[PDB]
Amino acid sequence: MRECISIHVGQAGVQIGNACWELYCLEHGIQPDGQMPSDSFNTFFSETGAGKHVPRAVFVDLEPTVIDEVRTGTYRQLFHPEQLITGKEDAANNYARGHYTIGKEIIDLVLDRIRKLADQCTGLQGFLVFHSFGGGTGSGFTSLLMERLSVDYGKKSKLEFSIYPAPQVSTAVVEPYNSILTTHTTLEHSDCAFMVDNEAIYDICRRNLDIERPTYTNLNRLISQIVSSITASLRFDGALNVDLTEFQTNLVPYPRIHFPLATYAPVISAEKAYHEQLSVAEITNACFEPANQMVKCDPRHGKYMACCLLYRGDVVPKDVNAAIATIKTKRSIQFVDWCPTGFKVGINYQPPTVVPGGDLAKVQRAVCMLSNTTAIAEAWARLDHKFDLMYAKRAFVHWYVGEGMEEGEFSEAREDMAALEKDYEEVGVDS
Amino acid sequence: MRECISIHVGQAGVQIGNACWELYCLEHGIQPDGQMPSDSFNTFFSETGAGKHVPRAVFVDLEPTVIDEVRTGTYRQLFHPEQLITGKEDAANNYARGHYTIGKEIIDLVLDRIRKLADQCTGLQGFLVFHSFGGGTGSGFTSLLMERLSVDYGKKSKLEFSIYPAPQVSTAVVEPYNSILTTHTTLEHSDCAFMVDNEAIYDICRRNLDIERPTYTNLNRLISQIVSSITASLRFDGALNVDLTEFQTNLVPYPRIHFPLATYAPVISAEKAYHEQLSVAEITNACFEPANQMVKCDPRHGKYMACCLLYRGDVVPKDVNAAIATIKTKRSIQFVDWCPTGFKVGINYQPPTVVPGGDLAKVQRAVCMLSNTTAIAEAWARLDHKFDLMYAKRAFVHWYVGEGMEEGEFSEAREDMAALEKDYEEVGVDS
Amino acid sequence: MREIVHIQAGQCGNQIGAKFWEVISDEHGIDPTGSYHGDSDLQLERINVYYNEAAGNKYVPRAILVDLEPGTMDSVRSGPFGQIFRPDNFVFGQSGAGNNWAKGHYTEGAELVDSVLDVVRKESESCDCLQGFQLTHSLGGGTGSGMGTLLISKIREEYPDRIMNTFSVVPSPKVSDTVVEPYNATLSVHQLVENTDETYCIDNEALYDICFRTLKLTTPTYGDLNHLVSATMSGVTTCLRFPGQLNADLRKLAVNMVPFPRLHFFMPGFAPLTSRGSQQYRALTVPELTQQMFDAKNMMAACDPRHGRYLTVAAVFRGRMSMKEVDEQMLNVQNKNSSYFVEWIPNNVKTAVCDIPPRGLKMSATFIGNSTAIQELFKRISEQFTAMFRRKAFLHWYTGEGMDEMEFTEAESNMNDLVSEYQQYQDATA
Amino acid sequence: MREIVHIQAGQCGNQIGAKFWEVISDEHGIDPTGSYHGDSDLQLERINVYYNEAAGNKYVPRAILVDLEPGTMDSVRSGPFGQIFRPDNFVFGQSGAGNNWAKGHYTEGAELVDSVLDVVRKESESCDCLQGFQLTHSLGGGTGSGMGTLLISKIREEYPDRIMNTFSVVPSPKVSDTVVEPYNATLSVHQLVENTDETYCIDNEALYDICFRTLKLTTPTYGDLNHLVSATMSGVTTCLRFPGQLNADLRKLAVNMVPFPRLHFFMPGFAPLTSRGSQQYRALTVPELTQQMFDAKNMMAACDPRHGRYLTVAAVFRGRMSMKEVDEQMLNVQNKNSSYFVEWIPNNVKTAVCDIPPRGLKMSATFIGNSTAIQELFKRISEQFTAMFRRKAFLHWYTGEGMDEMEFTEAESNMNDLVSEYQQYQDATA
Amino acid sequence: KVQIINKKLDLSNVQSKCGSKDNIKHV
Amino acid sequence: KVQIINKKLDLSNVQSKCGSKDNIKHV
Ligand SMILES: CC(=O)O[C@H]1C(=O)[C@@]2(C)[C@H]([C@H](OC(=O)c3ccccc3)[C@]3(O)C[C@H](OC(=O)[C@H](O)[C@@H](NC(=O)c4ccccc4)c4ccccc4)C(C)=C1C3(C)C)[C@]1(OC(C)=O)CO[C@@H]1C[C@@H]2O
Ligand SMILES: CC(=O)O[C@H]1C(=O)[C@@]2(C)[C@H]([C@H](OC(=O)c3ccccc3)[C@]3(O)C[C@H](OC(=O)[C@H](O)[C@@H](NC(=O)c4ccccc4)c4ccccc4)C(C)=C1C3(C)C)[C@]1(OC(C)=O)CO[C@@H]1C[C@@H]2O
Ligand SMILES: Nc1nc2c(ncn2[C@@H]2O[C@H](COP(=O)(O)OP(=O)(O)OP(=O)(O)O)[C@@H](O)[C@H]2O)c(=O)[nH]1
Ligand SMILES: Nc1nc2c(ncn2[C@@H]2O[C@H](COP(=O)(O)OP(=O)(O)OP(=O)(O)O)[C@@H](O)[C@H]2O)c(=O)[nH]1
Ligand SMILES: Nc1nc2c(ncn2[C@@H]2O[C@H](COP(=O)(O)OP(=O)(O)O)[C@@H](O)[C@H]2O)c(=O)[nH]1
Ligand SMILES: Nc1nc2c(ncn2[C@@H]2O[C@H](COP(=O)(O)OP(=O)(O)O)[C@@H](O)[C@H]2O)c(=O)[nH]1
Ligand SMILES: [Mg+2]
Ligand SMILES: [Mg+2]
Repeated sequence: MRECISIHVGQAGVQIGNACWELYCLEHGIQPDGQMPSDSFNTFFSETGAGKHVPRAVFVDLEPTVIDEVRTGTYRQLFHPEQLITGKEDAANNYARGHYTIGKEIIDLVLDRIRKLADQCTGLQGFLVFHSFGGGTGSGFTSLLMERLSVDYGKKSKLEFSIYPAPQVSTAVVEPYNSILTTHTTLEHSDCAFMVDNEAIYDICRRNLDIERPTYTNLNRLISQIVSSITASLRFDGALNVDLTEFQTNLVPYPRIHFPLATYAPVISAEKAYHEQLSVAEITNACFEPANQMVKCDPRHGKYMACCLLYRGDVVPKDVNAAIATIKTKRSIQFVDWCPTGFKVGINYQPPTVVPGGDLAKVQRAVCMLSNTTAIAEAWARLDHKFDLMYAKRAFVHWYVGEGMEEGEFSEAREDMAALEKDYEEVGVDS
Repeated sequence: MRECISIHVGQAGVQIGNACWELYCLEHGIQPDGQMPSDSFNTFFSETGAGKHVPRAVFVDLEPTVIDEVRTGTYRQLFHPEQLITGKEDAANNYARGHYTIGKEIIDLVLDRIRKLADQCTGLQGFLVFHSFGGGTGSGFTSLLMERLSVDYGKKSKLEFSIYPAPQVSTAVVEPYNSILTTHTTLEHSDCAFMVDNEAIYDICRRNLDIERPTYTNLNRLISQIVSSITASLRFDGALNVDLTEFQTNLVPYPRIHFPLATYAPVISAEKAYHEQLSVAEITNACFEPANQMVKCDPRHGKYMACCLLYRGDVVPKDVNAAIATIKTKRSIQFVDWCPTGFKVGINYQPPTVVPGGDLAKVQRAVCMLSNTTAIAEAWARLDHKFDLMYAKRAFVHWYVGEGMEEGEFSEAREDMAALEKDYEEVGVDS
Repeated sequence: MREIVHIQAGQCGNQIGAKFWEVISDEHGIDPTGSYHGDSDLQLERINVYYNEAAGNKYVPRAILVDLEPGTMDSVRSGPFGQIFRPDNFVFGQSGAGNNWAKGHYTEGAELVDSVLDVVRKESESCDCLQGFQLTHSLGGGTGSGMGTLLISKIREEYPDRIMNTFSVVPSPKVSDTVVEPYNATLSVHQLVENTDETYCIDNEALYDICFRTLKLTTPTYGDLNHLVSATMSGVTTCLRFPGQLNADLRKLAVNMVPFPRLHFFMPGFAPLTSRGSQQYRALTVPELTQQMFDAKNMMAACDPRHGRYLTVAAVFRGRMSMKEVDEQMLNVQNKNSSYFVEWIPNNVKTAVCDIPPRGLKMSATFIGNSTAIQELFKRISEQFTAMFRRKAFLHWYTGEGMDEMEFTEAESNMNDLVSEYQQYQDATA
Repeated sequence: MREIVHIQAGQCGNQIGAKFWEVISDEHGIDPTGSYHGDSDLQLERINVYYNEAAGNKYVPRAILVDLEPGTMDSVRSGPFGQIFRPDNFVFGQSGAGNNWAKGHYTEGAELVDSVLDVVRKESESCDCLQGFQLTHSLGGGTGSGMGTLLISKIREEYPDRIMNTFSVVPSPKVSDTVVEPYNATLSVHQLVENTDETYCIDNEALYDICFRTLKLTTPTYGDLNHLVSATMSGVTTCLRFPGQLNADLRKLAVNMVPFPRLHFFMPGFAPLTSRGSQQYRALTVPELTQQMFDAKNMMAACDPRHGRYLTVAAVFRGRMSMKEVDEQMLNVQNKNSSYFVEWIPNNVKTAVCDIPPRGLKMSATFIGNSTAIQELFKRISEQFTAMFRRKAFLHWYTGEGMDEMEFTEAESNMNDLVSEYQQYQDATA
Repeated sequence: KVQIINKKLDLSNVQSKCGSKDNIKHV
Repeated sequence: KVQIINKKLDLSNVQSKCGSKDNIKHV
């Protein structure tokens, strides 16, 4: 049937992929050794040998430590040994290294592995890519890989779950350079990009889950929950099914505006589950509050272009219609005038599954919400500002130039980013 | 059906709320954990989970001490954790701190919780607010909350349970400032405001219950019994139901005169209960003695403008009519000439419930009385007098001014109070 | 939560602080090693107001040791409850003030204040929501007075919105422990009147009288006096640690007890105080506590309140009682003694009740009065100061540290103005 | 996979190397005989970064010992941990530089550098994927400075794309161990500033201050100083040997910390540092580590960062933690000290986290700062240089080896240019 | 040498805000 | 003797690239 291929690159991508594959194995009842103790999961797992299910995944990094952690973990006997590809020297937070110097050494091997995995599929629908903007390997190799993919396939859809840089929290100094360069070179080679912020997830964990020590495991578990809710309609059946193509058809009004924001509900802890009834109306309301968005940007500062809702479990379509109508009448949210109908809904029968030892309580229904809004324009502006601050004095430029990146490229990227900002300002004005 | 929301502010409000919710849970047969051991109580409790009932209550204070007392008491698992909102520093008997400097920090969160609770109700009709004039957090934050509620809603009723300062007993030096300021601010935002007086309840407990050590538990139990008698018409069906709107339609003749007085009968001890065969007529007579009033003021000094009677239990309408007629013919009390029909009467089937460990005996009939009288004017005068005694020399004024409150505000408040006094003497004159 | 940073300076400050911390540790059930061996959850519920929890179930008091000579805090360190304190909070010089205000305020204090402020900042930033600062010292000493005024000024500059409270040992009216105490007292009040939120005055002579008359103690030592002072301190700061029916914190007391910014000198008192043999003949009732508190002999300051009129009163009751009785006693006191209260303030009395019974008896009560009679103390000092300033006695000792007679004139003029204010606030004018 | 070659030169280098190798062997569970006796697999999964494996489980550290005199390495060889090193790695001459930069750079270095280059080439051929080179030496010495500069230049000519880290010991500001210390120091930096990727500056005076003030050590010896330096060394490279939530290798630090090719001088620091008794008085939490980072008294160089502005900062944590806490601490530090950071570099802070803590600790912390205040150090050195160069003092010693005054002039001019650049980069200009 | 700020506070005239007298002349 | 490496950075004029204004004249 329809098959999806997952690619995880860099430290963030690899760890998010680990969490995602643990979640899939738990949801489908597959043991960590590839055996089923007791079948629509052909979308993600292929059958090899006698009852062994191998995930359709590719794990790429230029540094072997995190992949080595994978190879010795609980899921050692789950992944194909050749699907875990490693380099020797990482990009070292240098976009040019992961794009021009180090990326080109293993890009061909990665493409060969992807082709071998894809030729098996008969109904391939698209690619899932997990990476981060700030990292060198992430941004550089992801940009190179998507350029190669768009050249090779073109028609198949390509999706990203990227980590947007936080407004205040940062873990690198060269972050704006890499972010701007990779956004400029990936703007024309993508179909939909869902972005999350570590700071926003920290706020979510502190405010709702009541966790004071949210390590990266919890963040990756939340992200994996969102990805699972996105792919559920493929992996199961419901009253209203949505595949990957409908996402880009409904959320992307123009080819240069494909940066929606992903939220989730209900994110509550075990003890507060007793005091709350998780009804469709209230979780739909919670999906639209600014305090629940997992990117540090206020929706009230802009207008929604398109919205997509995905419901799981015990859900009645009439309640969904009523809740969406109630949201529409409310004037706390704003919609562009040129988009009279701004909702795409999907309903699935399979309820979410709670990973044992986790932090989320057990619920019978859940909502995943994606919004394409101009409120992200502000974030773009901020990044550009930082770029300028560090480019008026040529700070750190020699590091990139010594790796084969001509200086004018930086200007090009900045110029393009400015144009993109103008784009948003043009579509945020009603007629 | 019809829903009500209870708001408790400050130390006094929170303690009264705890007593009231214990009484409600006992009345409706709800265990302290929220379960039921065996339904018109959707007005106050909302259903959730598997047969768990969550009160529609919000607890607000600027100091965590009393809310933490609640959070570890017997009813810890009854209240929704997000409904107990705490600050970090209290107003410290400062109106300005609770209204301008400190209150504005959590007013937004309180309003967010309020609207989240309100959207859950389909037929919400009003809010109940419990607070104290004398305190800083109580008066200031209550005024701010009433301002915000009136702006946001406007049409829903807003009833008030407030602790009027006692004429002799005092527990603070800055009571007149806070009382005058909060009365000036809230004079045009409260639909109706009943009052209780700690000195009067002390007197009641001494004279009637034969108690010489009345801790605040006894006073809060009395107040809870009164509010239960007020809301029983909503919570139970009776021969003559009274809503929340009927109170204000029947007891407030002008928008600026909405300060009734609350009494209760019968208040007897267990030992004297056996020697008195309590009947409707004698209870109605008992509700009209000055010694049984719960505000330390003599109704014989003024004239009634409107009276409201709420009967519970074994009550016969003909006896009610006969007793009220006898009261009307008795010339020891007076009524304003322009109000020939000055009575509203409601009857309810469910008798009052005796809390074990309490100090009131078991009766099959009870009466709650609310009277809007001009005798309260004297009280205002006294307060104003005290304010002047303290304002001629500008004592403590710097404390309020340093928090941003302009000095001229004080003048306005005092002037407003003067007008209010005039108002009363204008309507206490027959024609 | 609401947390208090405690400062002690000089010999008196260090000794009173040691006794106070021993009292607090016993109240919260902490052994001298610093490990909690208590028996109630309320002891640990609000332990953060005074203690910081370290690794391994240990509690470190949030205290700072300040002195210009090492002898006093060396005695503190070597004695019991010496290992409880963090060693880094011990700040000492090597010279000492020598009962000289100028030496401790301008020369040695200038060297020590930087380190003390660094330690104070480190303590404060480790807190969550600082409530205020508390200091213990005297006015007749050099180190205490000078360094206390310097630190108070610097902290008020650093944190102008927090709360400053001081427990100051004012000079006694009859017997003086130093010849140059009027100079130091004047030069210290000249800064206290501007940089301190509120100050409680305690006199060693009054404490001697209390122990010899009420407690029937033959040989009072400084241990008993510091015991009484610590009891008063704990009674004052009890609403931050234990729940009560009606509670009041430091800001509430400051608001309810300071009508004007220049009138923040209170007289404390404690009840019940009784001997071992008399405890069998008296009954602990709220009226008895109230009668003891409003007693001229029981005051912890050597001023007679009957000479002047109260401005405000604070009564912090502790234990389990009935507030009907509390309010009836307050009313009885106000009506009987109506000649001792200013007319331009109704409701002179503020009340607070803490549920947890005092470590000790069933019930107890702390009294804090803001009476105009305290002006007498200032007035008396003025006389002595000028009686010693006309002849310029001991003046070179001070002017050799850079000070000048202009500072002396300014201090005496300011404090005489304060005396005028306190005295003439006894006019009803209505 | 990433493996690091270690080089030590001179007495300072040899002592620091001995201590560093003892610490490393303890961390990985290697006994002095070279046979693995650990208790965890993580100690062997990444052992090849520092240790080659010999026949029979024996492990040989990938280290090279260089000196112009045999005394120090004879002490190393005869002492403990002397049998781990392969005897072929001990290179020595018979003369010694005698604190003469010219002697160690032009005459004896010309004799020993070929053998040292043979040894490094042989070591690097056994390397699989070389990460870079690490060198330990001192600037104020003859053979240290001379051979360090010579070797660095030769290797930079050999492998220009690899990584060079140096742990230098810059001269102290108050007490000097050698009269000709300025000359050599200048003649060293004029090479380093052109051939070294990054360099950490160490002052013995700062180490003495840390040992006496923080560790409460009465008699600090060179053993303790080398202990601290080795702790910092191991903290820097921990992400290459153990997995963590966020990794960072040498190239990542070089990219994140060096904005311009001529500014690669950092000031390291370590945390926590506590005495044998005070560790019971304080908690082991991330805020404590972060506060020990940005302490003017905790820096390992005698330059106050408060006098200048930070350019970039790296914080490498060890042990299980919460990332949110780390980022909140970094945000708080950046916000509070916003006057100490350049305006043209938003997000001055780089963060790394490693799961495995040091043996016997819950958590640790390593700080690296690229501050403009370091220019003061350079300035001071330059002054002394010219103060002795106008009179041509001690010049005949150097000019008797082949150098000329033009080399001294070039070095002085380059030093002045570097100081000018450091000063100029403190301008907002926007 | 310091006099207090004693203010001559007074409420000379205040007019009622209730409109009770508006229709007193009604037939 | 050295100067800061500073350049005159500016984004003079940038136009939007999406063609949302093309069909606004449609009847
Ligand atoms: C045998 C017995 O029951 O005697 C009692 C006692 O009730 C008496 C004698 C106690 C006792 O106090 C004195 O003997 C005393 C002597 C000089 C000065 C001050 C006190 C007692 O020490 C006081 C002590 O109080 C406490 O429980 C608290 O711990 C007390 N703390 C300490 O005394 C203390 C001493 C060393 C180290 C740590 C704590 C306290 C008091 C007020 C506020 C906080 C704590 C108790 C049980 C008594 C004795 C032992 C005789 C008194 O204590 C107080 C200050 O309330 C003296 O005034 C009361 C009168 C009481 O009758
Ligand atoms: C009960 C306890 O806590 O024991 C500690 C200890 O008391 C203290 C004071 C230790 C101790 O360190 C010192 O006394 C010291 C002296 C001079 C210079 C530097 C340190 C300790 O020696 C250090 C030693 O630390 C280690 O073992 C680390 O792994 C350390 N390794 C070594 O120091 C070492 C010693 C001998 C042989 C090989 C290595 C390390 C630190 C960073 C990076 C790698 C390794 C331990 C736990 C202690 C003692 C024994 C007293 C401290 O050491 C460190 C850096 O962890 C000093 O600062 C810490 C704080 C500790 O509390
Ligand atoms: N949410 C989340 N973010 C992560 C995780 N791991 C890394 N990141 C993000 O990644 C950023 C750092 O860049 P990396 O992705 O680690 O860089 P890289 O992929 O290792 O590529 P190189 O820089 O060449 O090593 C940080 O700012 C983090 O926000 C993770 O496990 N979860
Ligand atoms: N009847 C009754 N009155 C109470 C109760 N608790 C407090 N009060 C009254 O509250 C007054 C004191 O003010 P508070 O209510 O404590 O003020 P607050 O709401 O806590 O706000 P703050 O002044 O900032 O502390 C006293 O005069 C009491 O009469 C109670 O449980 N029952
Ligand atoms: N109540 C009390 N008073 C003290 C104590 N120690 C000293 N004093 C008083 O403090 C004054 C001496 O001040 P001192 O502390 O010695 O000055 P300093 O050493 O320079 O700070 C004397 O008048 C004493 O009465 C004490 O333990 N308790
Ligand atoms: N920290 C530390 N510094 C040292 C050690 N040995 C020497 N030094 C420093 O190095 C300088 C002397 O350099 P030295 O090695 O004798 O010069 P060389 O003979 O040319 O190598 C002095 O300033 C010392 O402070 C050591 O073991 N530890
Ligand atoms: Mg990486
Ligand atoms: Mg309060």
